[PDB]
Amino acid sequence: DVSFRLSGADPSSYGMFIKDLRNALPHTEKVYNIPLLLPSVSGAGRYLLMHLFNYDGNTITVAVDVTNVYIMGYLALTTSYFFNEPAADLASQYVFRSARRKITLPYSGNYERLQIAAGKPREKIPIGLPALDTAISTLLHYDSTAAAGALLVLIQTTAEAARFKYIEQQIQERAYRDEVPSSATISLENSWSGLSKQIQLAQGNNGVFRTPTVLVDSKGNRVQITNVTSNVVTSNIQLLLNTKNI
Ligand SMILES: OC[C@H]1O[C@H](O[C@H]2O[C@H](CO)[C@@H](O)[C@H](O)[C@H]2O)[C@H](O)[C@@H](O)[C@@H]1O
Ligand SMILES: *[C@@H]1O[C@H](CO)[C@@H](O)[C@H](O)[C@H]1NC(C)=O
Repeated sequence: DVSFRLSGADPSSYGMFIKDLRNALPHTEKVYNIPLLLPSVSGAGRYLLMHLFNYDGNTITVAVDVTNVYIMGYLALTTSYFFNEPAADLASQYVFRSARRKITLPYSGNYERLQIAAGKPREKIPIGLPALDTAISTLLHYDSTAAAGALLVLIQTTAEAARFKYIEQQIQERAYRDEVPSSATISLENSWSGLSKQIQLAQGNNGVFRTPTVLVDSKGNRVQITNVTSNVVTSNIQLLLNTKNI
C-alpha cells in the first residue's frame, strides 16, 4: 500500500508519495529506461491501495489498477464506491469487500464522462495540494456531482503525477495555492497512451516513433514528438502503458 497525508504536506512529502506510488507498480522490463507496466495481473494483486488523509486526518482508500494506473473505486468509512464500468466492477470482486454497502457511481472513470458529470472540463478545475484535500473531504460523503469534480482532481494529482514528472512538479508548485492545470499538463494526460505506444514501437525502429505525437509545451506552443531523444521521453514520462492494453 502507499499513503499520503495532507496534514503537514509540502512539495517534498508529496514528491515522496509520488515516488512510493511509482515504486509500488510492478514491472519486469524497462523500455528506454522507463518502467513498462505489466500486460496483466490476476486476482487481488492487480490493485494497489492508496491511503489518503485529509488535513483533519479523515481518510479514504483508493484502489488503483497496477497495469494502467486507472483508479477503479475507493472506500470511505464503511461504504465503497466504484466507477460504472466493467473493469471497476471486476475490481469490486477483490477490494473493499468488507464495506457495509457498495455504491456504483453513475458514470465511468474516463475524463469525458467525469467532466460531463461535473459540469465543467478539467481546464477549468483548479488542482493542487489544497484541491486534493478538498477532494478527499468531498469523497467522504456521497454526492455524485461533487464527487465527479473531486475525482478529476484526485486522478490528476495521483495517478497522472506518477506518469509524468512535469505533472508531479506542476502539483508541487501548487502545494499551497491551486491553479487550473497548464495546457501542457492536459496534453500529456491526453497523450499518455499514444506516447507509451510510440516509445514501445521505437524499440525496433531505431528510437524513431512510427507515428509522431503532438503535444503542447510549457509556453503553450504545439510541438511534435518524433523519437526517443525528445525531453518528453528522456526526462518526463515515468511509466509506460503496455501496448497489449492499447
Ligand atoms: O479511472 C481512473 C483514471 O482516469 C484517468 O484517465 C481517465 O480518463 C481517460 C479519459 O480520457 C479514460 O480513457 C480513462 O478510462 C480514465 O480512467 C487516468 O487514466 C488514471 O490516472 C486514473 O486513475
Ligand atoms: C528527433 O528529435 C528531435 C526533437 O527533439 C529532432 O530535432 C530531431 O531532428 C529528431 N531526429 C530524428 C532522427 O528524427
